[PDB]
Amino acid sequence: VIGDFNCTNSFINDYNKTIPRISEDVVDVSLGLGTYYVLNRVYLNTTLL
Amino acid sequence: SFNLSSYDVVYSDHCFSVNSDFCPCADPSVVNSCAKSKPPSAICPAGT
Ligand SMILES: *[C@@H]1O[C@H](CO)[C@@H](O[C@@H]2O[C@H](CO)[C@@H](O[C@@H]3O[C@H](CO)[C@@H](O)[C@H](O)[C@@H]3O)[C@H](O)[C@H]2NC(C)=O)[C@H](O)[C@H]1NC(C)=O
Repeated sequence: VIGDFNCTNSFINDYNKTIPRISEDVVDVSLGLGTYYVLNRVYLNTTLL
Repeated sequence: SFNLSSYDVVYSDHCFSVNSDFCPCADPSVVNSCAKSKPPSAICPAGT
């Protein structure tokens, strides 16, 4: 249940398993995943914390 | 609407937070009890 309205009242099941397919690969950030650029800055050829 | 005068300002004193699934709605199975202090009941929509 998300909202408090009835869009459609047909084709409703009762129960199931619905196991989430959790990925076995952990979050890998060694390539740059999950990072963004600083606002209005360049930071050319350097390392920064 | 807070019915007040033409130059009245309303300010809060104690602000209480609560989760999304909440409503002061008693379950319809409160017809009678042994405490004789039954509160009024009302059906609340699904999702709480
Ligand atoms: C804002 O959201 C609320 C909650 O979804 C809306 O209230 C709901 O409005 C619908 C449409 O009027 C009601 O459905 C009707 O219910 C009557 C019985 O009361 C039934 O005879 C009709 O055939 C129809 O199904 C619904 O009951 C009502 N729910 C609640 C809890 O009040 C409200 O209309 C929304 N307002 C706006 C401006 O979108």
